[PDB]
Amino acid sequence: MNTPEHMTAVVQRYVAALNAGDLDGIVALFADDATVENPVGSEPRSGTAAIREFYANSLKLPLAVELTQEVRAVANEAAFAFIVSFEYQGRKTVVAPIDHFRFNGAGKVVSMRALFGEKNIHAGA
Amino acid sequence: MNTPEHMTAVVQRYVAALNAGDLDGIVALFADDATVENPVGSEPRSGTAAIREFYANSLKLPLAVELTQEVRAVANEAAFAFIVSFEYQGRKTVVAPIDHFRFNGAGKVVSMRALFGEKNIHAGA
Ligand SMILES: C[C@]12CCc3c(ccc4cc(O)ccc34)[C@@H]1CCC2=O
Ligand SMILES: C[C@]12CCc3c(ccc4cc(O)ccc34)[C@@H]1CCC2=O
Repeated sequence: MNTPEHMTAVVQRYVAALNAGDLDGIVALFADDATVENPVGSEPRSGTAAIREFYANSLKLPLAVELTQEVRAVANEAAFAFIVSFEYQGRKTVVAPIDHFRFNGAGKVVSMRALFGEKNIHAGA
Repeated sequence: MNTPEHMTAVVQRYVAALNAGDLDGIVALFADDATVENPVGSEPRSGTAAIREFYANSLKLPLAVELTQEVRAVANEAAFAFIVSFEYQGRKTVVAPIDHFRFNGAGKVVSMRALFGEKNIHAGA
């Protein structure tokens, strides 16, 4: 069972774990055979081990992530808009993706797809 | 192939046709075999006929559609956040979905899914 509020709670927990750099808190939100496709059009990482290495490498740089709009949640699915900022040696970068989570009966995320492209990667001078 | 610029333009075309009541301008965006699942979870309308029939009814009440954020486009896929305002019995309603379009090689829309739930429906006048 996945009510709109549980799915929203998971998204917030997710954003908070990213900010915290809590690698195990992120992975604990995924099902054992869950898939991650980040960004869309890339070979999908399947399972806990692959999911974990993916985030371990992403967390190499401290992230600052923010939800920019209400979470859309319906029928075991949720989609949200957010921003991920991080500096890279004087270079501040802001990525603006839209993620899509698919949940399972247990309330764990079974699929994650992060949709962003060159046009969503911003970052200054 | 599908460039970000194209996919983004299709979305902007879509929102315009929708604002104008331009049914055929919308049906033209899809492929002969395209599918629509609006909302996510409901039975998906397949093919131009079913898609036409679906949009013909949705348009019964003149819509005021607006893009609330930048389009996310990458690898034959695009997702965008927006609002659909209208009235029905003196009451104003604002639906805030996040759409997901998948394009074919020809640049046409083969799949569309609308993700919004009770939480994204506001009487916000
Ligand atoms: C990988 C990344 C850091 C994390 C991250 C990115 C893009 C989309 C994401 C979506 C997520 O749900 C979680 C993390 C990211 C950035 C792409 C460029 C970069 O440095
Ligand atoms: C169906 C609808 C009119 C059209 C519409 C809605 C919601 C999401 C949409 C997403 C689209 O991409 C195109 C049209 C709609 C409204 C839900 C309530 C309503 O009257």
